[PDB]
Amino acid sequence: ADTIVAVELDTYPNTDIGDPSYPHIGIDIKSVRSKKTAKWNMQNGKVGTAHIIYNSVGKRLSAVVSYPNGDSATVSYDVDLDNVLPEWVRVGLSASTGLYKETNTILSWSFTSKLKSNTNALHFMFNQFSKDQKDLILQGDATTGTEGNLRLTRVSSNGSPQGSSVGRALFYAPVHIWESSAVVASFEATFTFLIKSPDSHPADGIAFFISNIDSSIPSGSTGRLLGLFPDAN
Amino acid sequence: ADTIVAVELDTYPNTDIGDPSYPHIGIDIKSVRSKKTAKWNMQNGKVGTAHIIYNSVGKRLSAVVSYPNGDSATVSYDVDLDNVLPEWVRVGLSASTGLYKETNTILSWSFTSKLKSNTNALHFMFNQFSKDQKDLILQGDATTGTEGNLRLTRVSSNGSPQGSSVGRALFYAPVHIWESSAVVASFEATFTFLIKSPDSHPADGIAFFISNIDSSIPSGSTGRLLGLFPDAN
Amino acid sequence: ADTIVAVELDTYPNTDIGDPSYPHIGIDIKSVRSKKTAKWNMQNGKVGTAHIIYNSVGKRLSAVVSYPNGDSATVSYDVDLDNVLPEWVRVGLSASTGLYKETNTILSWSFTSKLKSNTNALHFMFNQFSKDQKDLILQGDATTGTEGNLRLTRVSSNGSPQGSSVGRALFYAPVHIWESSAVVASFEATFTFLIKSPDSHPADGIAFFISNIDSSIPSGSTGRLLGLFPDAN
Amino acid sequence: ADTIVAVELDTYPNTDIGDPSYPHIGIDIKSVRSKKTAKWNMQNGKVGTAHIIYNSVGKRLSAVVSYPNGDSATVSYDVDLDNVLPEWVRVGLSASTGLYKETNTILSWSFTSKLKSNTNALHFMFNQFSKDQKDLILQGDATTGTEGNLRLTRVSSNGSPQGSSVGRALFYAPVHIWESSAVVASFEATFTFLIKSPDSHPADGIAFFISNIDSSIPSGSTGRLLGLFPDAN
Ligand SMILES: OC[C@H]1O[C@@H](O)[C@H](O)[C@@H]1O
Ligand SMILES: OC[C@H]1O[C@@H](O)[C@H](O)[C@@H]1O
Ligand SMILES: OC[C@H]1O[C@@H](O)[C@H](O)[C@@H]1O
Ligand SMILES: OC[C@H]1O[C@@H](O)[C@H](O)[C@@H]1O
Ligand SMILES: [Ca+2]
Ligand SMILES: [Ca+2]
Ligand SMILES: [Ca+2]
Ligand SMILES: [Ca+2]
Ligand SMILES: [Mn+2]
Ligand SMILES: [Mn+2]
Ligand SMILES: [Mn+2]
Ligand SMILES: [Mn+2]
Repeated sequence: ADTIVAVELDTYPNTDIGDPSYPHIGIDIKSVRSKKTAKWNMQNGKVGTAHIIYNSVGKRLSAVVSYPNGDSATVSYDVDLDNVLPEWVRVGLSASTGLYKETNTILSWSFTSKLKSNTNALHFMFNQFSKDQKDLILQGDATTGTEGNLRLTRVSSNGSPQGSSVGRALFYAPVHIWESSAVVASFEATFTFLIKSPDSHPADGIAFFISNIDSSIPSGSTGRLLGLFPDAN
Repeated sequence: ADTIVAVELDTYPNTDIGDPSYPHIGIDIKSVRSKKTAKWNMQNGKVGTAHIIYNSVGKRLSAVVSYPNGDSATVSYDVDLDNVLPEWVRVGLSASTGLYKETNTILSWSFTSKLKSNTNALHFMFNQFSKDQKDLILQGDATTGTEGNLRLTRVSSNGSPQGSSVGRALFYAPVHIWESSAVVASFEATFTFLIKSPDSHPADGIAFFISNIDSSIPSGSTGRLLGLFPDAN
Repeated sequence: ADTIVAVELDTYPNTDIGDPSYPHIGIDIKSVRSKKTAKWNMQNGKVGTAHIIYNSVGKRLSAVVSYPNGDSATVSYDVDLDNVLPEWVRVGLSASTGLYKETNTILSWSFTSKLKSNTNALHFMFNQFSKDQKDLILQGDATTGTEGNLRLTRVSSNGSPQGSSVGRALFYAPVHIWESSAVVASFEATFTFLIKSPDSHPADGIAFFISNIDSSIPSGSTGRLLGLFPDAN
Repeated sequence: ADTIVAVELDTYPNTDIGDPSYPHIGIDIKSVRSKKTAKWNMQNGKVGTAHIIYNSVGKRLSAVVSYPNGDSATVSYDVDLDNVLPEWVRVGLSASTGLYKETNTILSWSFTSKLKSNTNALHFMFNQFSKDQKDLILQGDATTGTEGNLRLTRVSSNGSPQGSSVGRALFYAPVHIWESSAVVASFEATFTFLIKSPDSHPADGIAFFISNIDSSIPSGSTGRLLGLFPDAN
């Protein structure tokens, strides 16, 4: 039912559903089988940053994920998002653990959407999330804590990522991400994250996603479905 | 019930409830009887611009309303808004006609809210409103048209401001307008408007306002209550 | 000597040096023979808008030029600008008339450059230029007038574009347009222009360009060299 | 000769020239004897943040300096800066040691200037300074290092603040800080700093300042003159 576009930070290779056999970042257009991926060295316990960039001129959706040591992974995909997304969307962040697990801590998240004609703009920046974050819609296991973080997946009292968890935070306001009369419709989103695991292998990752506004966590979408898709089609 | 802070562009002098005997801009803190006003020459049928500026450092809320010929009216009031507003608010625009009437056309509206610590930010800009504006909450008579305008009060098919009308548009997302740990909590809001009247005297004006998030149009708040207050206390 | 990257709004087809046989927008990398162009219907006497967008992730430089009736022309080119431009640049606007002529009036110009690490940012917006614009470097025939415009090419007292004219306005501050440790280095530039001609055919166009900081108008670079190149190589 | 407006972070009480007998932040209008000050607990070796905020509506210039533990000091002064500053200015940061000394390390500096009519804007952000910072004008002892810092006063190879030092960094581009037709002319500037001393008492402080564009370090303006004034008048 939901239309999803997403950038996934995919920590766990689900080879039987498309993933490459490494941790990877992915552009996902209406399917968890990414249209495009890049090998990504997730750095356990380090604070990472994702940048997602799209404009309707170049019609190239790009993401880059880096860490402070400067290793960074980048992915791009040429796609006309006007053809994919409804005019109004919500934007958000999504995370999963499955059998294997990890902290899916967002430390900051920012987003800018513009429509420039022949301008409407939405921008939010969160560098600190709060306990009762009234412009965020939390779903599933996502919590904002007093440590100023967005914890997208269940952590246990004593600091531990719980498995089978799925959580999302959508910004409260619909965003008008395209308008057929706009000459430029662009969006940028940036988030920093801390994936930490003690697990044999971390899983399952974090995605920034854009969806129809009424979007919600799909049924059994934990683990490899990254809280975005009802299935692996 | 609602806590209101507002800048009013008050086209019609309701002297029996505080107004001065001229059209005026006003800062309103929890009462339609402005704490501070300035004589304002509303220019009939011309596009005007309001700017509202507040920061928690100076703790001075200011507005200036100007037109293109450069006549402008300005008002300031020293007030600690942390003491007035709940932490989370909605922001919006409100308009009224009563016995006398006017177009209450908003052509653009922009808003920036920041919390800077020892940053969270929301910014929206509308330069064009659309028929189905999913990040706006319209109340009462407010409509967004295909002419890209926000028509806060009922206009009649043939271009005429109807009386007894009250309408508001709140931005969809709550805004976090103060946070006791922020060192600067500031907001700016800007809107352009076109008040046009054929009436013996225009009424009643436009306000930018900030309220509790669940705020709605008070009972019988048309005319001089500018769609903000249940009474004239 | 100068390294140029530019988006040209090329009103006059110089077929013997690469142009297509129509008015065109072009991406120019170190040569006036554009790497990529798109047919552009210049609308005589109408206010146009150019948007130039680049980020080091997608590594796609794009421009779109539109007018209010919504006709718009778009061009994109995949290029790694880190390989082309020195780290510090100036940004600007350039215009030419030759044998044929036109007003090369810039009504507004804005620019945003960011370096985001694993942020530095410059943004300027001019919606009104002034007589003595101390953050602009004017070259050749470019003048800022009291009408708030940037007139890149000589106009005659009585409203007429003079021929053989070349003029540029560079923003005063060097911009740091790439930094090998930045994970995103992006820039956007936007300008509105009014090309007006009574001439048999308008010429020669407007470019937004990025150059080494000490860049100046090349010798005899009027007409088809758009004030950017010493020759047509 | 120079016209200065400044916010001083004054670490050393020069009581014989106006200072209070504590470390203080100060608003300085054309004189080092601040028009207004507030006791400021400089936290030795900690990273501090200054915010300076002015708009021509409220006509209140404010600064707040805080540290991470949240102690913050605030100062405001009602002043019409149109009456004080020339239309075009440069903006910058200034520091001094005298007999007593301190590191005057700027870790980031940002500035936004707007003119809104009846908009021109300049914004720069430096979160990382570089060795050869081509949009900064360094004066006296100010150096940008490879550690990404702006070191306004001489530090010695082995980490030590040298005395008698004075250094400033002005942004390269003049800023148009007022325009008599603007209805709002506002500016915000933000900088983080690290003042560290081993000295019996730290001195002399950091100022953000705005000056005529050709401004330079006054003769013998080390120590208590904070690199802004030729004398203590
Ligand atoms: O449901 C099995 C899935 O759970 C994840 O945590 C594992 O890594 C695997 O993708
Ligand atoms: O209800 C009477 C009120 O209606 C307004 O339109 C008049 O100007 C007056 O304030
Ligand atoms: O120098 C000849 C050139 O001058 C331009 O104005 C003409 O259109 C042609 O490109
Ligand atoms: O020149 C004497 C001054 O030098 C400063 O470092 C001292 O604190 C005092 O203000
Ligand atoms: Ca996977
Ligand atoms: Ca009234
Ligand atoms: Ca040509
Ligand atoms: Ca002192
Ligand atoms: Mn995947
Ligand atoms: Mn009133
Ligand atoms: Mn060409
Ligand atoms: Mn002092």
